[PDB]
Amino acid sequence: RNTIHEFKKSAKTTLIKIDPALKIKTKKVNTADQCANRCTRNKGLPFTCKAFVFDKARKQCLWFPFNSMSSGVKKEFGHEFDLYENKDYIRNCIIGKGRSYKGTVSITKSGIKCQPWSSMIPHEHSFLPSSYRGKDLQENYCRNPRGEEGGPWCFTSNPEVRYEVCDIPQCSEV
Amino acid sequence: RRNTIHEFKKSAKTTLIKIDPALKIKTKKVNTADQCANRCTRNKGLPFTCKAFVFDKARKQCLWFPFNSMSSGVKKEFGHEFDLYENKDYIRNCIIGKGRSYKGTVSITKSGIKCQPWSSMIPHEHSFLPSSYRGKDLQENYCRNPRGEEGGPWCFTSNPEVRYEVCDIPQCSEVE
Repeated sequence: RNTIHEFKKSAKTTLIKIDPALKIKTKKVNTADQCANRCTRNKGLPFTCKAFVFDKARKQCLWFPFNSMSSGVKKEFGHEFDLYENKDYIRNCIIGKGRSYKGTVSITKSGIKCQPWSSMIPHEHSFLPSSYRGKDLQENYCRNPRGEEGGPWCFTSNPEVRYEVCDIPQCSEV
Repeated sequence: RRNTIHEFKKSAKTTLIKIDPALKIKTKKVNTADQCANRCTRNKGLPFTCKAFVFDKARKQCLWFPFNSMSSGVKKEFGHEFDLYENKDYIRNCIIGKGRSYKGTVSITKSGIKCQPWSSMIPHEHSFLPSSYRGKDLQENYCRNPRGEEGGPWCFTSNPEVRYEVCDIPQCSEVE
């Protein structure tokens, strides 16, 4: 029963533990799925498994008690790496205008699937990841790169509808 | 067509009734609740963001919704033939204050110990019966803070040696 799908994947990335206080359980393994379930089930791990980098080359897992947003770590490239962040630890509600939203919702308020940011079709635009470094304009996730009034949005996969806001809840709704 | 049903928090014998006559809904006769789930996760052919769905077992019908139990203008109701499945991307996964209202599904203590089900007395015997904390959602082995104590969500651990331990659930300030 694999669970990688409940992980937000960042291809060719990895985190750096430059603070020796939080650990990093490392282990030899065959597939990334194996890293997934061990993190999801939190088995043999002395902490809350929040993220995991699977080293494609040396074929092993790096179970982390933190993720790319933890105050202390840093993320870098490597074609041989794949980062997986447990979604329970990626905030799923927005605060304010959602400029910091790094969730994975990729459907607009009307239910239309979002167009990938790196794509110019069906809608040509200038919100390239390259122009909005730090904004995580990855995949087709709803984002608010310019932090505008309106909240997270995305260009839609429907040719007739250029963009639409997404239906992401404010954290302050009780 | 992978079964997406596990990415939903299930509340058995529960359905949602919309108090706001304007909330959208879409239904359809299917065969299994797995069908409701896959369609809800893919958001295929639904005119809103699918945040939850109810499977009517008596009619074998999916009721897809753009709201969940925590939405305003909606009410929970008991029902033998209904099961409620809530999409986890819409159940707040951080806590405001002490976490009294936390309804997420984290079931692991901050030390990595799997929680003990609330309705179980093994390994730890306790007086936290769900029935006496209605509205508290003491279901499964989810980390909860029924009495709203400082220190936030906690659970009885399945470690016979550790009676209970708090959970590692981030503040939405932003735990830092």
